[PDB]
Amino acid sequence: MQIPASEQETLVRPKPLLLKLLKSVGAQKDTYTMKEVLFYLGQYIMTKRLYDEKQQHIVYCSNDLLGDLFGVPSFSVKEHRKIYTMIYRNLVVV
Repeated sequence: MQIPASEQETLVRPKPLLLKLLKSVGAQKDTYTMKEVLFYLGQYIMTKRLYDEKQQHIVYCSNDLLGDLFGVPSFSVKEHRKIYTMIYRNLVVV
């Protein structure tokens, strides 16, 4: 999957669990862009050290609310379509 640059500007309203996670890294607001959603989720992952780089580029989230958000115990960061789908289940396009 290749995500076009224009999609970074897509306006979305997070559902409550995603909003909860976003508020731990960014300002709460009514609407976000997908650029913001991806950056903030990435920042959440990095700050909490959920990304294991050397364990086959895997994010581990079984002990974290991120796992509740996505409904998986872990995922490969290379699985872009799976990730993007999991994120989109937790928001509404404006």
